[PDB]
Amino acid sequence: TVDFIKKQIEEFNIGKRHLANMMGEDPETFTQEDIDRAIAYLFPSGLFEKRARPIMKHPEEIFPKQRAIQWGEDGRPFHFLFYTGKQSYYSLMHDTYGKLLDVEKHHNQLRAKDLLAEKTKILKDPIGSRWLIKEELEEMLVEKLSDQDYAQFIRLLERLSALPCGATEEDFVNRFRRSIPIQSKKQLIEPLQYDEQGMAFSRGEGKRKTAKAEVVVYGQGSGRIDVNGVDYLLYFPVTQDREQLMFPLHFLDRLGKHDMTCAVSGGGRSAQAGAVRLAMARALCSFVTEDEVEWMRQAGLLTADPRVRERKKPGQEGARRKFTWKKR
Amino acid sequence: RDSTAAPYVFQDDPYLIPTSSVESHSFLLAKKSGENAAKFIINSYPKYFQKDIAEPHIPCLMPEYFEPQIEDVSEAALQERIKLXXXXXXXXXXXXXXXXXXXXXXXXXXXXXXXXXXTWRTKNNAERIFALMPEKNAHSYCTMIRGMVKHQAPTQALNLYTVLLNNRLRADVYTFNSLIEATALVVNEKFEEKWNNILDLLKQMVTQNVKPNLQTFNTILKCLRRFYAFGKLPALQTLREMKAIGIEPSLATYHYVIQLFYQHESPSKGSSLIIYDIMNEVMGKRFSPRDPDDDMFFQSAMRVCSSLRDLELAYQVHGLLNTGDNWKLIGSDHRRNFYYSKFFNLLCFMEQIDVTLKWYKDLIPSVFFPHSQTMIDLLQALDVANRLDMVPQIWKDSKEYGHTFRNELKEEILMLMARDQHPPELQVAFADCAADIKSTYESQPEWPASSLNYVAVLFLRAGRTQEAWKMLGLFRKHNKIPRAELLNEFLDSAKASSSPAQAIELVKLASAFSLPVCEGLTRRVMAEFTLTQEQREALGELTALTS
Amino acid sequence: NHNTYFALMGTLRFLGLYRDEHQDFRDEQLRLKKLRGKGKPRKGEGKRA
Amino acid sequence: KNRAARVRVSKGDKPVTYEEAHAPHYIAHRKGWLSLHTGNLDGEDHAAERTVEDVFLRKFMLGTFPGCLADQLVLKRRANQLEICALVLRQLPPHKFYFLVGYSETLLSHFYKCPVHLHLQTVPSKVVYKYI
Amino acid sequence: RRKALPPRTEKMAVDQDWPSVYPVAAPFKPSAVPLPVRMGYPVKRGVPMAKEGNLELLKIPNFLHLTPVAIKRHCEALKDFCTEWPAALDSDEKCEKHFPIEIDTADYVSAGPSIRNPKARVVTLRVKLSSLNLDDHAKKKLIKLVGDRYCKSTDVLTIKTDRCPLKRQNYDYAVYLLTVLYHESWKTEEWEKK
Amino acid sequence: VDVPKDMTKPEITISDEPDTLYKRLSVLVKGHDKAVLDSYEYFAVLAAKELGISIKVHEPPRKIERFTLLKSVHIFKKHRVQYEMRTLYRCLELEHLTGSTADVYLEYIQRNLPEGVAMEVTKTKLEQLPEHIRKPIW
Amino acid sequence: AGFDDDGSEFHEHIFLDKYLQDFPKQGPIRHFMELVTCGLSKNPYLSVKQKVEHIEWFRNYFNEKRVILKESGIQLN
Amino acid sequence: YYVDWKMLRDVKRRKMAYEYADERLRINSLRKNTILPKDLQEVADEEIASLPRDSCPVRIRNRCVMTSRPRGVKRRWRLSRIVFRHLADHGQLSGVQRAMW
Amino acid sequence: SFFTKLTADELWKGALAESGAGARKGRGKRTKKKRRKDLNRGQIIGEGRHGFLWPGLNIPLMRNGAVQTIAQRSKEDQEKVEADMVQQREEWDRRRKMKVKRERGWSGNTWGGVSLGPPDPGPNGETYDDFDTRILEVRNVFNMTAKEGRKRSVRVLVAVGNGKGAAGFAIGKATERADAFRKAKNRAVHYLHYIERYEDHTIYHDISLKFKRTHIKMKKQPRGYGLHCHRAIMTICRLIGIKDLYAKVSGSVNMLN
RNA sequence: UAAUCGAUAAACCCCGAUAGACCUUACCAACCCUUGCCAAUUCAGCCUAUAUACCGCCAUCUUCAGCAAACCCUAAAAAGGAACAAUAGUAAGCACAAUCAUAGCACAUAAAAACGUUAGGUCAAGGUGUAGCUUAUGGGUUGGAAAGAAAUGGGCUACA
Ligand SMILES: [Mg+2]
Ligand SMILES: [Mg+2]
Ligand SMILES: [Mg+2]
Ligand SMILES: [Mg+2]
Ligand SMILES: [Mg+2]
Ligand SMILES: [Mg+2]
Ligand SMILES: [Mg+2]
Ligand SMILES: [Mg+2]
Ligand SMILES: [Mg+2]
Ligand SMILES: [Mg+2]
Ligand SMILES: [Mg+2]
Ligand SMILES: [Mg+2]
Ligand SMILES: [Mg+2]
Ligand SMILES: [Mg+2]
Ligand SMILES: [Mg+2]
Ligand SMILES: [Mg+2]
Ligand SMILES: [Mg+2]
Ligand SMILES: [Mg+2]
Ligand SMILES: [Mg+2]
Ligand SMILES: [Mg+2]
Ligand SMILES: [Mg+2]
Ligand SMILES: [Mg+2]
Ligand SMILES: [Mg+2]
Ligand SMILES: [Mg+2]
Repeated sequence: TVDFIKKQIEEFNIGKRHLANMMGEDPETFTQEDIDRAIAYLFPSGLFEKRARPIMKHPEEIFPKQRAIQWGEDGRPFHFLFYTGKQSYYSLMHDTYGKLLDVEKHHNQLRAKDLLAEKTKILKDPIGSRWLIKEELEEMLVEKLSDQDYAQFIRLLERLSALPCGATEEDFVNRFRRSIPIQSKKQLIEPLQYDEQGMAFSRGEGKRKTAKAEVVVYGQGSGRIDVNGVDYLLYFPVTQDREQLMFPLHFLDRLGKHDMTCAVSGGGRSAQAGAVRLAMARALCSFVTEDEVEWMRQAGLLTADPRVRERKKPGQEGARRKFTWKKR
Repeated sequence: RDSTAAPYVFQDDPYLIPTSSVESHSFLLAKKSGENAAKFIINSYPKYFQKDIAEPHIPCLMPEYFEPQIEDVSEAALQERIKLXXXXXXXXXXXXXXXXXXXXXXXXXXXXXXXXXXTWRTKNNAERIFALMPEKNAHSYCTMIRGMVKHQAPTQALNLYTVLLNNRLRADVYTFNSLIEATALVVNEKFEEKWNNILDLLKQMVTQNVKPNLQTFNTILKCLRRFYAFGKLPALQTLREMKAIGIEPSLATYHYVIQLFYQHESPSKGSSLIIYDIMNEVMGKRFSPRDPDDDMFFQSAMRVCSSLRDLELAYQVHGLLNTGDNWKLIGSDHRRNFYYSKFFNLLCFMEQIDVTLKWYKDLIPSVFFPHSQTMIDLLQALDVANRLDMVPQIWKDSKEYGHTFRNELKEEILMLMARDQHPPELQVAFADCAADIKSTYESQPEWPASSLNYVAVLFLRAGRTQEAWKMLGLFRKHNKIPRAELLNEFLDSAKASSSPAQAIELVKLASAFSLPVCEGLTRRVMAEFTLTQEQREALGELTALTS
Repeated sequence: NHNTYFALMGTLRFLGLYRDEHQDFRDEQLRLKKLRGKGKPRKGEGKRA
Repeated sequence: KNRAARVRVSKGDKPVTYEEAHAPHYIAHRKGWLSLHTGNLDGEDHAAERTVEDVFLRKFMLGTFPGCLADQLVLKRRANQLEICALVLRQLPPHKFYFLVGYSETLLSHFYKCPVHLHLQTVPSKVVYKYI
Repeated sequence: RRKALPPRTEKMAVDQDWPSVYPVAAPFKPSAVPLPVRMGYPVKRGVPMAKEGNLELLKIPNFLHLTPVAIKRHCEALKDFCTEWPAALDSDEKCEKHFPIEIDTADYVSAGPSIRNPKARVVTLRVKLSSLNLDDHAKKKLIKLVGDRYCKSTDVLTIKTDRCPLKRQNYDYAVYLLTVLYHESWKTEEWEKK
Repeated sequence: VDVPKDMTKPEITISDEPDTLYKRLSVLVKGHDKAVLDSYEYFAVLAAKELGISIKVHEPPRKIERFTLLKSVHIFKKHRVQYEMRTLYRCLELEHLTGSTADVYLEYIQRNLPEGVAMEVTKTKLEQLPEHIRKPIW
Repeated sequence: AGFDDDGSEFHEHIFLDKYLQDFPKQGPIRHFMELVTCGLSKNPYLSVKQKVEHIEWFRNYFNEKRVILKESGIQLN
Repeated sequence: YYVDWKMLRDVKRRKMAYEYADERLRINSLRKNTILPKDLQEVADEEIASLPRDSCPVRIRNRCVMTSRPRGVKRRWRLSRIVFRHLADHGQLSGVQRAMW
Repeated sequence: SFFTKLTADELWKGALAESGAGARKGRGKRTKKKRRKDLNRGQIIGEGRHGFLWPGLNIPLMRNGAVQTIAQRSKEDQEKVEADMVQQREEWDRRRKMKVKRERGWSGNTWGGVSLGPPDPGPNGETYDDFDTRILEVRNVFNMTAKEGRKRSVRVLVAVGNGKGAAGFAIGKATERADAFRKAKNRAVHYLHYIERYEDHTIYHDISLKFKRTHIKMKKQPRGYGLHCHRAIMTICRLIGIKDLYAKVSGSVNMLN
């Protein structure tokens, strides 16, 4: 299928030129972020699966990596490990073992000469380097891979890295390394806002069990809550609901140092109490140092409550309660 | 209009896209036949479509009824039946069986129905409209004059005109639209009296206080075309008089003048200037097809330019077509095909090859397919300017366009290769085209011998003698032998390739059929034998020739 | 009106425009059953005759 | 076991189309609807009429083009004019194809009191998506 | 005899205008579309099916006749039909004082042979009572005459007429209702003094 | 190169009647899928910006109608099949419109309306005052 | 579009009291017929001519059943 | 023909109800009121009883269009629960899809 | 009534009951006669009962240079056409009802000794045209499965030979009889023996061999004693190229052994 | 009682029915019509039998993972095909998984769950092969289809 992909490349180039001409943009500056945008407009297919939508990419992404020819016209295989089944993986293993042996002999000679110039280049914790996954290795090597052979390759790579690294060995071992994303879970702290000559003004939002609450906090007033135009004592007759309001302020010892006005809609009494508690906790982050906001998030004030009522299932009573199952 | 797009009426699928003009006509005819068949079922079974769902109640899609509503009442049974031939004839008999009195308006429709559709039955109907009831002459002549004209009986129109003028009733403008034709169509050694009768009728037209419309001035020019080719003075005088009253002449009015000018332009070319300077004034305005006889206007106004070999005027006559209505001026496809072919006949050899090719792609595959005549002119356009890169492009389109005419255009399509030089960069174009024409005729179709001489020189400069030699064997076995010029030319290629084994087989078969240049071939082979050191075989073929 | 649809489709099938596979199968099965020997009895003789 | 709109898997040699290879629970996920109209919206009406017209069109076209139809028709309803898109095997000559399309364009129009458009795409054979 | 004709893709020019080949809504014929587009769920070892014979591409509505270039070309010709909005009513504050009457009219479009929609007859009238010549007694009488149709927070009287079959008849009836409500609010009868 | 000449032949007349004035024109297009609505909204805003209408676009909340039917044919009520119908809404707001401008906009809007969507049009007709309320005394 | 309701206006639909002249003004017939006129006025599915048929049918029925209205004890015309 | 003799009877019942709709409405207008004296109400009841049986709109049954199933039908599509599923699973009905939430 | 109809594919699938639940485990085989007839075989799309000749379907579109109008055949022409259509039905039924007799290698109702044709060519392109093969034994083998229970699989012994001294044998087991035949044919050529034939008609010397439990005594014979051996040994020797031989098999008569 | 039917172990028992005063209703008693819905048909029509002939739709194993075309091997082969410091296994495909939906992730739910077992349910959603009705097992009108001696399944109300 070597010629088929080549023909598809020319057809894709011609189609890209035509798409640029019909869309009105410069074909020279036409890129994939414009190709997909124009496709989504010309063929607006509304489907839940993204892969089912129309797509026009370069053939190298659409078609998978096709295996190259292995033997010439005379039938003689090119690579010397063709009859091993996996001529790419086994060649890689052979090269890795040869480099390991070269490193070992060079280190033995250096120790005989009583010289130590190498360093430990295996600790990549600050960089955030990891080993290749099976899919990543199968992307590099066109042939299919297994689990045991992948484990052997990883365990040989770590053996090679555990030895005094050479000059050309480090770059070879680095191409099998992948960077990981930031695992920091620190939330964004809203800056203090000053609106209408008002100092220490902040806003927060919360949601819990179909209840939306928006709370504005002023850091210069006394401690009181105004909910929906009425005081919290009147709006929450139940003491537990008022304890929900007290939970964030008591954790920060800011009972009588902030004035809060809340607007909460939806849900019941407890759902509204939870929503306003979450909104107040998220809004108080601006008035507190970075040390206690983490304490609040560890105490469970800055995290949402995904506990939502499950939909009732057909043939059941309450999405869990089954009907009376008669054995006979 | 798009360039590489088929007309909207045909399906856009390539398997349904027509290839030739006959296929294009046949597909439309088949589709119209299916439409008519469906309408036949709709009319024959009205009850299956009586239910209406569309709120606006569109009447165009409702079935039509062919049955008259009232049958017992003679008066009411004729109006329904006249509007819908043979059955209308029995209506008069059924009404007259009861001796029902017919007014002057009921019989007019019956007479018009017979006049529109339909020799002795006409007289039998004409006696029944006159002897039965004193009908008004206005309802008489409109049927009689218009019916007897198609029956080759114009003598009755003049007799009826005498009664019409005696009855103190003025003749409408439509009466003289046929009286002049009836008077003119009969010619017995005289023309001046026939033309003077038309002049007398025209003079009486104004006295009758009826303004003659454009139809009278259009029909006098219709009559002045068949008889005399020198009668252009009265035609031009009438054309001038048309502008005096204030009504613009129609397209057919100029078409009739152009037809006679085309007739008279063959002996003298001085009349072509009058043809050229009359269309300039009419191209400056936007026209509308208000006359059904305007189809031949462009057919005659562009054939003159095609015959006189004018392109600056062809551009203007095409602009005239494209100005007002690009399609509402040609009725039938035959006229369009005959128009575009000779229109493109002038765009090839006059202007440059670039503009010729530019106009080629927007007219040939888009509008209509050329005939066998345009193919010759397209070939003539290439060899004059030495255009060889576009030869395969024209050839591949010609396979689908002139496949029927291939057997007559193939001897001419390949002759251009013998006049130009073959560059070393043009080997594949000469190879694939020569292979595709040889792969079809030998698999089933006379094969001209001239193409072998062309294919011999196509591979001469390409250095491919292996493929060139094998084709000669296919022709020499077909019981036909070409001239020795090809053999002598290919002997040079064989000498260049150092293949003495080819000429020995060539001559032993060539000299056996008594070729006129066998002496030259036998002299030429001795020249190659000495340089190829084939003196042992030089006398070997001499012995065979002697034996 | 199912009668309109049925009559129109049957008339088109008889005229040669629509091809009804279900009705063709019914006709084939009826032909085979009649050839076997168990057809449609005539009205007025099924019980008495 | 679910059996609605589901073609059972054979030994591994039967040809199936893209629409047939997807179960009905993949509708609006991997494959779309064969017909589009405004009758199945929230505040609209006249849905039963559209459904019965669509099913009559299916049954009529199946007999109109017997043996040459590749897959299910596409019925688009857009502003009082109804478009019918079909995929047909190139078994019949274009002379007969044009006759059939001209017959249908008028018969359906006069039967449903609305303008119709008929579009056919010729295919050499049925397109195979899964194992054949 | 079987014939296979290549599509327009080999003949499409790179700079040829697009709206000429797709002037109106089209069923997306693959032969006239030079863009190679693959639509459909790909196979594990395969690729999404091409445009030829792909029912997925035919199912969806195509916007090839509504490219931005075609939209600009169409609107250039449509600029001649529209009129220029007067600048004297840039802000709604002047619009309220110049045209206090508001007529809400509903229009619906649906695919099908039928056009009648029962919700088309609905015409709503909105009049701000702050822009009328009502006196104190007239306003107090009109408020009670209309009842809940007039709000106090916004002070806008609303008329909801649906009795007439035709939309024009409903509009005329709403105008008549406004006229009589304004006129009868000034008439003081004998039962008002009690 | 074969471009026809004089292809623009419109018939536009200016009647002496005052043109109708519209305050707000709301177009609520309802459909099943979101890609079609997004493409239609892009087309509508691109058409409106050229005419200079200052169109406002916002997405009203969707509505999902679900129902339940028997899974089997004769007798199985414990197992059910649930069907769903989604309806997505797109709202286009036009302000400061005239009678002819609204007509010409709706011409280019409705003629190219997709088959799978419907449209509700609400017009805020502008009037000053009726003749019997200008300055009457009974 | 295509429907004009015979060119009628709102006063041919809302106002139907002009058709109640051939009825007793003070009797229960007026009380009964005012409701049907109010219903017809608010009915948009019927035409002005169609409502004329209903009111004329009521006129005919009441004027045909004469013995019952006299026997009911209330004078009616 | 029709789907079933029951459907053929039901369509006749609907036609008769359409024919007698106005007369039944006019008669019921004389029965559903208290203004009129009770003497004529009994005569109106006798007149409405004298009407043909298949004229009342209470005899109509909303059966399926395709299969004439007396029960398990949806009013919006006028189809039975089984024909509706058969048409929806093939994707022949727009906007209809399996509910997954 | 029109909406109540279905398609011919579903009609035949329901009528034949090919996927019935009673024919799975083995309760069927009582009426083993499955025949599906295509009703669209000889039906012209233009022909009909009323005999209309449409210009686009029945008759050519253009005749004598003009257009043809809607025409209808006469009653006699319609009778002739329907008579030809009926004749086609019985003509096809004649071909359908005719069954060619099967090969009788050893008996009329066995597969032992029947010809199976030359084996399929190899991947590299070698074609075995001179090779002829014969079936020695066909046996229905059953296996007990957890879900289905009995699992019937046909095992076939197939021997190939060219008549020049090269021959072999193989066993092919498959669910279907044709698949087993194909597997055995394609696998027999891989195991080929060469048999030394004295004067290409007999063996060099008498051989008395004792296999697992089968004793074979073969004696050299002159030109006049042609293949007086077991009914399968004769076929094997005919495939090999041996024309004269006497063989006696004692003990077990297992075909494979 | 003159007065339907089917389901009737897990997988039936507020099940067909998201639904019975006439109609629904296929049940019965009294009465009428027999080319009797359709353009026509020595034809229509049958809720007549066969779910042990079916398709269409499902139940159970079943949130179990196996099924399976093409090959190859076994000192024969009914059948089996594995040792990762690897001892004959490659394997397209269907399953599983992933993805999708509950408009952001994760979880959960939903959805999906192959090949087959139960001759499991459904001729009464609809058509149907075979065998049976045609002045009747077909088509219409009216009136009735109770009632509880008793047992039991599932729910609501409570026994505070
Ligand atoms: Mg519960
Ligand atoms: Mg039935
Ligand atoms: Mg035998
Ligand atoms: Mg024995
Ligand atoms: Mg029961
Ligand atoms: Mg039972
Ligand atoms: Mg059970
Ligand atoms: Mg009854
Ligand atoms: Mg009952
Ligand atoms: Mg019965
Ligand atoms: Mg069963
Ligand atoms: Mg597994
Ligand atoms: Mg095995
Ligand atoms: Mg596998
Ligand atoms: Mg998600
Ligand atoms: Mg998960
Ligand atoms: Mg589930
Ligand atoms: Mg899964
Ligand atoms: Mg059973
Ligand atoms: Mg049962
Ligand atoms: Mg049945
Ligand atoms: Mg039964
Ligand atoms: Mg109980
Ligand atoms: Mg239950």
